[PDB]
Amino acid sequence: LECSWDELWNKVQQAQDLDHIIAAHEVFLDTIISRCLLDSDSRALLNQLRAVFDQIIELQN
Amino acid sequence: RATNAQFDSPEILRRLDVRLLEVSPGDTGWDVFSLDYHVDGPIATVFTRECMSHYLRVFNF
Amino acid sequence: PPWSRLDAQQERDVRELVRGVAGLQDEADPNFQLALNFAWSNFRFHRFLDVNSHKIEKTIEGIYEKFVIHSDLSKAASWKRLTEEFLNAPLPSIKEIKTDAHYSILSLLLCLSDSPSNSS
Amino acid sequence: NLNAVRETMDVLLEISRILNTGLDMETLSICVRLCEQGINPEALSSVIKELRKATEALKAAENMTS
Repeated sequence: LECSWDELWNKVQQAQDLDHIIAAHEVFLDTIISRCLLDSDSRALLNQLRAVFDQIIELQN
Repeated sequence: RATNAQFDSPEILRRLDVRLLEVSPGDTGWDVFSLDYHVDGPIATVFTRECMSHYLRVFNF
Repeated sequence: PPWSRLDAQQERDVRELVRGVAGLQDEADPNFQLALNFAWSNFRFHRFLDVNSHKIEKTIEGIYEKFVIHSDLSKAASWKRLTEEFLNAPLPSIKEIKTDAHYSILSLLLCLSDSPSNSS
Repeated sequence: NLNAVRETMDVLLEISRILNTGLDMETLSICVRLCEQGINPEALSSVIKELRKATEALKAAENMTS
């Protein structure tokens, strides 16, 4: 999240046109989703992470 | 107000919010809490609905 | 009179609901009769508004957002697709699409929902 | 069309599964039929919830007595 956000902000500051800014921000968001398992392709990874978090919460409780 | 978030600018702090998902019985706050970031106008061309959904997914996770 | 048959069918369906959910198979059990009377009382004397399709759609979309935020994009997509299909599907008694029965079913499922963002 | 009704019941079951409602196909079909008969959905949900609460309380009491 933090790295993709910083990359988005740097790309927007370096953007030469509105379409370049749009594309760079979209690519940044897609990268964040994939690496945070929030993309469509990482959905299995996200589900496994959610199950790990649920088991961690159960252990905590 | 209890953390360094109070030192953020009012224009930034006003956009950081707590979203509650549809509350179901048995759900915990971990399943429904997310941060969101409202994007509109020209910034919505870069922070598209897909990008905003990905950001909110990362926030919630 | 057909009114009496409609009321008897409602009371039967509520009794079968109580049997299935509560496991009270014996209609002679006072808890079975209490549940049946409560169900018939609520169906005849409810103070609830008619089903609002937009409310059901908004609950479906909120569950979709919840699953997306929980990064359960598959659950979000399945929830949205299934709720749209149901709203566009004919009911057993009603052949028309997006009928009050469809929105009532969606409202029931939303009220019966259990942490849809965290479910697989 | 019988196939469309079956698809509708499967959609309702899939929604219940996503929502983890714990409804079986029969109870879902009964709730659908009752709504089609003009039963108020909030009343039907309240009846279902009360029956569920009563069943959970009964099962918990039996499990404390067994």
